Amino acid sequence: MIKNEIKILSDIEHIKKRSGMYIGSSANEMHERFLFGKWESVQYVPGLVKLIDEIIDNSVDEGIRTKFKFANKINVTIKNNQVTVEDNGRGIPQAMVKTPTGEEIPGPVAAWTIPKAGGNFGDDKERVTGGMNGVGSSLTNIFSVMFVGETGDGQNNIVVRCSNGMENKSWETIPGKWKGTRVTFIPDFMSFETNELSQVYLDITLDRLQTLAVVYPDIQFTFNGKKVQGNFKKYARQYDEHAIVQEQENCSIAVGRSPDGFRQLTYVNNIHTKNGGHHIDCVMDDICEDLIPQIKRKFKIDVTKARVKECLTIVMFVRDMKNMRFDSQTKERLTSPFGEIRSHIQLDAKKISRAILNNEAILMPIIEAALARKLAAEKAAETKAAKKASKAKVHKHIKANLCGKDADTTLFLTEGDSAIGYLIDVRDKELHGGYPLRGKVLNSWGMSYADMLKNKELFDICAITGLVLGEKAENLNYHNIAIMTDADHDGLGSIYPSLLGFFSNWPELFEQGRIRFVKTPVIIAHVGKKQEWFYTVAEYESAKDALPKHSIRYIKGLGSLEKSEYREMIQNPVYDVVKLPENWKELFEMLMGDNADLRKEWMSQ
DNA sequence: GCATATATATGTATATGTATGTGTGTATATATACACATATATATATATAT
DNA sequence: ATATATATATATATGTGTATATATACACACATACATATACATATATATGC
Ligand SMILES: Nc1ncnc2c1ncn2[C@@H]1O[C@H](COP(=O)(O)OP(=O)(O)NP(=O)(O)O)[C@@H](O)[C@H]1O
Repeated sequence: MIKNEIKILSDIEHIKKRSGMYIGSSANEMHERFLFGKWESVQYVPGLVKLIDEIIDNSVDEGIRTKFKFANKINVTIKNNQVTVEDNGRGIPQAMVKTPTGEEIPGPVAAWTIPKAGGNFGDDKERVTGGMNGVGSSLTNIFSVMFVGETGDGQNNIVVRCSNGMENKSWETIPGKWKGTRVTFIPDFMSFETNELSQVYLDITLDRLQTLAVVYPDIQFTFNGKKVQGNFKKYARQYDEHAIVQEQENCSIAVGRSPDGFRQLTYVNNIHTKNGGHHIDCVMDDICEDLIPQIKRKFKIDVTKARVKECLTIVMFVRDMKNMRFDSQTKERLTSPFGEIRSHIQLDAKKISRAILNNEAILMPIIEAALARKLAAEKAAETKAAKKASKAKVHKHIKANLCGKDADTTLFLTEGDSAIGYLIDVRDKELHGGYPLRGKVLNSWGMSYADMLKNKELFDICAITGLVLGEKAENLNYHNIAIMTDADHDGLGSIYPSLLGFFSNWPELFEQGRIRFVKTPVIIAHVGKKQEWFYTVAEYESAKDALPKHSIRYIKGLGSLEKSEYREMIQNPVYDVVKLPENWKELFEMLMGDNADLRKEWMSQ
């Protein structure tokens, strides 16, 4: 039975038991992130990046609260699983703050050990800093095995040292003359689904310092002792080199191209709100409210707001926001009221609209892609037909009238158009269907399905019958198959084995016994008062000797014959039943194929 | 303040394994686009008319 | 105020000519190349080592 008891925890146990509430994701996961202007797939833990960004945003907010005179250099050094963030701010105060429990705890140690403490619990409408909750650097202290905070206000140095996952904590005061904050912490890896800080975390932190230096050029961010220059122009051309830019006193927006989905990046003050907010929705609404009637008058096309928006990458920057509200601790969605953001943001949407209208490299690709979609929609027009003949029929394909239904209908394969003009009278109208072919027949051994349906004639054979290249022959329009390749040696040794090797792609036609070859004489000789027939030349080469005086006729083809002998060979045929044996595959490989040393040893016998 | 050492990054040069030949004609068939004129035909454009 | 009578230049088409082209199998046993990558040497340099 499920136990039902109530545990009332402290702040520390509620944080450590419910970690995913307070650091975001505590699991290694994949995302698609803009790194250095590139939409690259990353795989990382957002919790440790969030822990770095808490101290980073604390140092930046120390920058804003002194109006960028202090905390104007921020050193974020990440090496050997150790983050050292040092700024030259005025200092976390040494003055006496009081707990509600009655314990008298000094300033930086109450800021850095217990949560729900900080200097952002005052008025919200004048607070322009990215911090609200008062739990952040204490959350950095909680998920770190080692955490030292060295604070100088100019008169004293307060060292707050915590260890064993803040279970050991001690504050100490030295007389000194430094003025700034140094947070040096080594993260805990027992709760996170990682063990070390890899290069993707340092790349995310360096790209964040680059974006913050773009937003705040006065604060000199350094990573591992290397300076970072932030300009909106080079950052905007890192995304797309044709991005239209527009900078304001608080906003800075760049519009580019998104060919493989939708891309975005937005910053409210110093916060990376990667999941959005009301601000990007209001800015795209104000942009599309000018652009959509403009593209309607320009190119007369009905393209929606989302279809315009999804091809754009928008890199917009919001500075000095007031009363910022966020739906989570990680602050990834600005859920301030739309009147507040609409009053604060003074972005000129019509200038961006005319600037992307006058550009031919962003809007005109949306126009040509949309008319490509509409032309592909217009080209797909089909209807029905009254008793379609042999499904996809052919110009030279005569058809049996009971073909396709339940019957024993036979399809005819010849190579001559002269050898079918006699057929339509001498055949049955219901069971006999004739079709010639152009020239000889492709060597089709071991080669791809696409390269065999590139032939008009081979997909045409597939279109007459029920033959599909990748599956079995079950429902066939002509039940039987009767092939008449030409009677000469080129007509039996080049087109006929290539044809039956093509029919070897479905090795059940031979098994059903329906493969019939119709014999055709190549020598017809008048001897006595009668005509003797010879299917092969070697039949005559055996039987030339023991015959009397005669008048020969070599038979070039069935078109060289007359309608009477045509009627004889159709209405009384000779059906060679070609049966596939066991090892047909190696025999076809040694005949129809690239290697011919097999043909070398095979001719030699 | 200076030895130094080795590490890895990029020339580089070769040696792999393929990939495309086309060879060079024989052989098999098929397709193409024009000029020469009357004879229908057809199909749809205009008039009108109440 | 549009239905229809009707007229007229569109579409083969005949045969004669006069000329093009094109997909394939054949096979060596190389020919030229297509990249190509790849492993390894060495340079410098810089940051450690002293
Ligand atoms: N590295 C730092 N630089 C400047 N101020 C800091 C730093 N670390 C802590 N603080 C301050 O110490 C107090 C502790 O609050 P903290 O726990 O960091 O929450 P926060 O800043 O409100 N962030 P959050 O809880 O996520 O909204 C705040 O007044 C911070 O501004």
